[PDB]
Amino acid sequence: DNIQGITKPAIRRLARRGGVKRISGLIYEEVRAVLKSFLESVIRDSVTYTEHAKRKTVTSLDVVYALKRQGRTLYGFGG
DNA sequence: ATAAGTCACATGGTGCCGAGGCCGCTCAATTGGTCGTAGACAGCTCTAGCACCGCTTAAACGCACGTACGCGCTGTCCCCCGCGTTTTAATATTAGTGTATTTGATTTCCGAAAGTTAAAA
Repeated sequence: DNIQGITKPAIRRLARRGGVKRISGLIYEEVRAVLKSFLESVIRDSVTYTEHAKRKTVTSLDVVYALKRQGRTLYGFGG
């Protein structure tokens, strides 16, 4: 629906940051696959956090929290 | 001439206006003091260590050597992209409503604490 919004030139630019200088196609659609997996996992964690807080605004507190839970502590925004 | 009197003078004092000078109330967390209990300890004994020999022959290392194997080789297939181009959708602006959070006053909630005792190798 909008995973295509993460588009092939955009992931090309990501891969320029990655240091590549040749990239085939199917790389692209599966980069969308891995991004889907990452987003849904962390989103589920933050969602569970807020809904246990009986709130309905998943919040950066719960996002940095879900990230630390996933094992990677994004860092700079409180936390 | 002088007691009465008017008069102006001279000083009194009373009233109001800032204003710079002390003061009053509160909350931080210190430190003062004090109970009661973790902590280090006080004789201690015995654990599994870790040597300390004293064997054996099971691994193991080299001695040989051999296919397997690698590693660039090499025609060539192929694919990625560097752009060039049209698209194309990503800007990033307002917006009010529609809960989302939210912070008061409770107001029950419930388990830590204090008995009392069940159970327990």
